[PDB]
Amino acid sequence: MQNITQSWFVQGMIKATTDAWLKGWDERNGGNLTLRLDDADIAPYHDNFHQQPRYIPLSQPMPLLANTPFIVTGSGKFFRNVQLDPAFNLGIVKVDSDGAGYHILWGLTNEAVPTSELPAHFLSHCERIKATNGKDRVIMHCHATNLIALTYVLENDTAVFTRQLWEGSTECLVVFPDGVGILPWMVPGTDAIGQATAQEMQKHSLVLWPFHGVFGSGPTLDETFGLIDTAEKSAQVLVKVYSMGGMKQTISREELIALGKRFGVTPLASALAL
Amino acid sequence: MQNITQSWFVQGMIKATTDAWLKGWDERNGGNLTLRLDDADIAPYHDNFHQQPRYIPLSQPMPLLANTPFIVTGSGKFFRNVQLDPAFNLGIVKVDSDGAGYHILWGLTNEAVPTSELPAHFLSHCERIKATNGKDRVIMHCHATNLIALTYVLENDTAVFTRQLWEGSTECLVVFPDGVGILPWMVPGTDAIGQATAQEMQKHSLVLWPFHGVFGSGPTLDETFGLIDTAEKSAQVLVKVYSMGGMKQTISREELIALGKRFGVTPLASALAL
Amino acid sequence: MQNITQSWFVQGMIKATTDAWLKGWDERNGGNLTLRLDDADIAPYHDNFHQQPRYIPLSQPMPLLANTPFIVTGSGKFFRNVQLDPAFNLGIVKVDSDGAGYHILWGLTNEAVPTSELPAHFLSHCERIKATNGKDRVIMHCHATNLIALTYVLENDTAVFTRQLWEGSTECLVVFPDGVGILPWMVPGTDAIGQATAQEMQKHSLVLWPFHGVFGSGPTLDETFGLIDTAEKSAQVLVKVYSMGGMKQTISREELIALGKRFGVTPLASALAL
Amino acid sequence: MQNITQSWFVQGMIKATTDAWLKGWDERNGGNLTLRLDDADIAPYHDNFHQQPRYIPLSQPMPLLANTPFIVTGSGKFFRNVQLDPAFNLGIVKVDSDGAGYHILWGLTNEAVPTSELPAHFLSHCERIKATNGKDRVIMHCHATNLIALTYVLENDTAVFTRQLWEGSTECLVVFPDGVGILPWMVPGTDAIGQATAQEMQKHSLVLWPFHGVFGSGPTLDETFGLIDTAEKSAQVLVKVYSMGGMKQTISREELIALGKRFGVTPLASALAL
Ligand SMILES: [Zn+2]
Ligand SMILES: [Zn+2]
Ligand SMILES: [Zn+2]
Ligand SMILES: [Zn+2]
Repeated sequence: MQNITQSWFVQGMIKATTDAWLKGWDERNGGNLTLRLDDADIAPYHDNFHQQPRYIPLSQPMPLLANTPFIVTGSGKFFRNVQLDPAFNLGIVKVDSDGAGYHILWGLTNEAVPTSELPAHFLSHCERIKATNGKDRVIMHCHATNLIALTYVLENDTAVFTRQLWEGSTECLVVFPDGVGILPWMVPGTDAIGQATAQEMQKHSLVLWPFHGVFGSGPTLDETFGLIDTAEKSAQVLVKVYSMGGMKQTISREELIALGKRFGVTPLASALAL
Repeated sequence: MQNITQSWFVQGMIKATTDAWLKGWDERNGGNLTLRLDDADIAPYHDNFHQQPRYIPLSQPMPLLANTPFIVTGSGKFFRNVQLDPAFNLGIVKVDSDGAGYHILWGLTNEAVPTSELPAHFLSHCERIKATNGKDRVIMHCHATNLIALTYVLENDTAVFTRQLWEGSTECLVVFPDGVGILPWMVPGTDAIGQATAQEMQKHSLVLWPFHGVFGSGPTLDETFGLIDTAEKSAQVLVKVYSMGGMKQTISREELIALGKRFGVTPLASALAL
Repeated sequence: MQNITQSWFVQGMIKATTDAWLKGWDERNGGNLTLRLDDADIAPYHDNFHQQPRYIPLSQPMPLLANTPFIVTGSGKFFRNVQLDPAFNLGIVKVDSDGAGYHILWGLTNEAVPTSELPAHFLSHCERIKATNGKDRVIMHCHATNLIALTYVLENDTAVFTRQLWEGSTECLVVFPDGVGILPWMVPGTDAIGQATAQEMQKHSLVLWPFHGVFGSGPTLDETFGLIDTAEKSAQVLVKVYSMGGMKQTISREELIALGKRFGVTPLASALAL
Repeated sequence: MQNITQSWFVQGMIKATTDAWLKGWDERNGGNLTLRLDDADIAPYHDNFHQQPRYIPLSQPMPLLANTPFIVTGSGKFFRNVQLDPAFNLGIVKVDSDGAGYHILWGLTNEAVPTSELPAHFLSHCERIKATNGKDRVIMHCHATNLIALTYVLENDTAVFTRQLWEGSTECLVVFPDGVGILPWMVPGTDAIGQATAQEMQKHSLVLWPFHGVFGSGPTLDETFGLIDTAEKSAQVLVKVYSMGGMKQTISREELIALGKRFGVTPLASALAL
């Protein structure tokens, strides 16, 4: 068997974190990324697992995740470095049969631990599993520059923020018809911010943390990365437009309605009504 | 002989899509690219073709393209990934003898299909073939960031937009003397927007889709990429200038006239008249 | 024994300088970087040392640095070229037993000398050694674009500047709770600016040189680079926000206090009091 | 003997053009670069020369360049492509004994010719040879984005423009104490614009072409690239500052005078007097 570092999921984690680094979204240890796998993905690589996997409790019981393996970024690790030493910067964890904690099956070497935003990640996976009938498998957080800047100048309201982001690139309503949930500012690395994010994830695939960054959910690494890249691209356009004095013209409600009809998506009602 | 992946046209498609990705013009699956080939280009590579080429109808009859091969980007495919798996992200199609449809001779694996903007592409090829006596061979669409931003702040008028872009870098009048056609906002992925784009291509090598992006035409991948890159560079300069309060001075009509005379190009009259 | 160019410390210097070059922080010979080593790091590579190591006096006696080796960037050398020829662009120097000067043991070929900001570097090492009980080992200077821009539009005051940078990305208060010291503009390459920077390093891990750039200190190359990248990322966000007409909402004092208490850090009092 | 493509000068031309491409300064065929060589540089590589070197006249006699070889970028060639095929995109030319014309000894394949800005280049080399006692060997033109943007908003005046660029990064007065000469807009690719540039090069190492770009001169590729990168970095800072409402504070005349004193340079009097 090829080494686990050559697997699609390890290579995918390297590509996504490295790409995010090059985008300027992941200074220092900013950002974190978790991908839900199946047993069948990791089973063939069992020979590469730790001889005595470390056990760490979860922040709270998560029985929906019982027996579920994930590949995750490590706490304090730099996205820039993942490509240089995957086992030091990433790991595979498997939640136990009670959903009480997990074993570190591979990686997170040298006493590394999973991201300190694990509550936000795993609680959000739970809500997205329920919301998408098990389709979504990735939660990604990064410090997307223009989205962050917009949280200082736009009303921090789901409808307003969704509507502006839809306007800032035509594809946006098709890529995120459910819109972008916006939380109040909250203290990072807490179960509060984690659960608040998970609750927003019931209704949206994107959640903004004002003055901080973004969370996205999707079925694959590429589709989740691309979801965030789309919102951030729209944000980039908007920052330019606002810097030039604002919109002289823009995508109208009628045009958004026609767009939704053509692509068979139902646009978030509150954002459309503006 | 050598694999078709090493051919000039597959390598060229990889270079253009990868470069556009690095420019930040092609988030997610944004953008599409088609290059018209000759039979002689692809004939040596017949052993790399699909054993049983799939047939797909065109959106409408295109008899001018009868028997014509193209290399195209696939629908939903990411420009970022083309370099990683050319056959998964690109395909070679050959239009049948009636211009009714095409066979997928190579690539577009796992049941992929050509870009959903194929009407805009192939109808534009038809009009550019007629306009340039068969010299043009490429249609490129991307989400050129600054060009998109300008569509929210400048009058969406061909004369006005052309004139500002000529002003934003001296070379522009020489690179696109016919100017930049601007459509109204339209629903993507329709034959209406495809047909409207092709009409504009009768008179211009560049066409803007407000709040969305750009289409360019040219004889080679590099010339078409360079055409868009030139307009987008000018847009980048303009966004900076407008953000700094606007033009204190600029390229004058007299200077544009002298420039056109020196390089033997006839500047779009409506843009010059402003 | 492998060549010293393959050592962890030469490779680390290459990574940091190359990464900073890619960030746009190190045009021409802008920036300088020094890393304090142990004798045991360089001892195995003694065969690579110059046959007759050149002696250069220090600008002033630095007895705390007696017998201490450093790897340093050379004066006038381009960060862009470090990866191409480490020995031409970097050097290993060892301070003599009375802290009066150093020998150039390796590199700085063709009569190159250490950075002309050596006083700023070595005097800051001395103060950081005292301040951190020997934990800090790196001093990094670069021309961080957005931090530079902010020095023309924000009050050049430690409290004000620190508070804005904390506001521009949530993590900042946790990454630099001691804040950012701001000096007046001073003539580069002098012991005055070096000594002034070192004094500020008694109280902060980041120091700004108005209309010029930044200095950072940390235990490792990555930690120091990451410190600067965090401050510069916040600056980038702030430049966008200010360009869009300023902060409509932002991180509050209350929130900053809550953040400090969650992460067990004491925020700089003066910046918190604003 | 190795292929001439592996020579220091071909490799140098690849590095400079590729780096300028990555900076966003050389869309399409924007920019041009010429490096003066010695006979001894190219003599070893005669087997790589063309069977029958093409002769092309110079635009006017340049006796100072009699018998002088250069490596040059080709007309209409893309900086982006120089790394992919040096011979297609670059050429080695040797000026004849009269200074009346040159032979294309290597490269510029498929009937390519030297840059259409050859008058600006070769006339500028002549003036810089005289101005520097033969030290300068490189003339570089590129479309430096922020410098271009500033020409729409700052007075296009040597003193004013020099003074702002000095203010926008502390090092600038030391890197270009003679300042930046600003021409009026002129028609590209003419001996008029070429000689006007060469005359400005008598007094300055940087010359600006409003609404177009920059020319720089220096002893080596790196020093000339670095000169331009420094001015463009300052321009980048200024564009941010001006976009944020302008300078609240800046480098003073007193400070510029002190800087010039320290580094033994004589600042351009007109720029200092402002
Ligand atoms: Zn975060
Ligand atoms: Zn599109
Ligand atoms: Zn400096
Ligand atoms: Zn030019």
